Amino acid sequence: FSRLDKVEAEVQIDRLITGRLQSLQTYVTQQLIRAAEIRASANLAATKM
Amino acid sequence: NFNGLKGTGVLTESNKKFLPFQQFGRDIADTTDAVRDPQTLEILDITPC
Amino acid sequence: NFNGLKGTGVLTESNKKFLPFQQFGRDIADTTDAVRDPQTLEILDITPC
Amino acid sequence: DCTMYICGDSTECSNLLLQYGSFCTQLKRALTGIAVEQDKNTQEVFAQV
Amino acid sequence: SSSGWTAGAAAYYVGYLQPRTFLLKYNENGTITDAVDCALDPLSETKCTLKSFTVEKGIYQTSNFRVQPTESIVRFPNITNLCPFDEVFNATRFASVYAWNRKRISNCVADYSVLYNLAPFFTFKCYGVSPTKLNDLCFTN
Repeated sequence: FSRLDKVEAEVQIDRLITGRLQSLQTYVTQQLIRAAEIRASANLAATKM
Repeated sequence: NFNGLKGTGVLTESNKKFLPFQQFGRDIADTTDAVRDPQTLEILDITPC
Repeated sequence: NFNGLKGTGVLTESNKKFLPFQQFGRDIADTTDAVRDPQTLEILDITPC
Repeated sequence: DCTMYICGDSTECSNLLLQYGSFCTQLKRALTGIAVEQDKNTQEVFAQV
Repeated sequence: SSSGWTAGAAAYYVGYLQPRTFLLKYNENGTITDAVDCALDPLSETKCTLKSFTVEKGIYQTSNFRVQPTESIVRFPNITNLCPFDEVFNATRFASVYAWNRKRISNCVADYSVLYNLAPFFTFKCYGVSPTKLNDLCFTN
């Protein structure tokens, strides 16, 4: 914002804002996968108890 | 704003020693968080609010 | 192409009531579903084919 | 924090992220289900007395 | 009779407008029947972040609080010198294109505003830097 005109800085920043947002999706999806195995491993412990 | 390094945060008193050619302190995020005021030789730590 | 509102579908009589101000009806899906004919104040009923 | 991990300390970027839609609020909901789950697994394995 | 009039009582109220996010409840007839404002109360915030008017007992999460800046401070090198710009732009003689001369410009403050005012400038299009932002960014070399 201190180095580029606002007319096409949106084009530049969009190539940076979609990568970060898509990066955040990978972490969220990985969290769902991991929390599914822990949940399946919690109900294995619950039966043991 | 230090030499065009615009951002929002706080300025505290730091203890890390900078080499004479070093002015930008980075971190794991690989973004600047420790600079030196051009008027003096003091090193300032920058952390977000 | 009501007043530039391009769309496609079949139009029937609509029992829904429009206030004299209101022009376009919108659904939960956030799209137009009823239009007021400029020549006839009767309210149409847009629905896809 | 979707609005700050992506466009922290940038008002215009936060405005630019606003028009991207219901994407940030989806993750706050998605990770909440994971967060509340970890208060159920331990509440199920250990709270059988 | 043009001076002095006996008129009746009258009362009027005036308010200003702010940009806000409002949750409006359209009824079955489509007229406004209920409305809430997000930025009024925490209860209003949790009402409008769930897109509902009645909320059940429980914990909820809402917008992240952040500390607004109180002031602004700008620090630039304390040196105050005029960069050798005009002499370059007002040089009597220029070298040949194949014999271009490179000059060192540093240890000075460069003002591009004076260059902006020169009438016969033709080519001014800056790619990596916004042309209007050359008066507030520090140049290494």
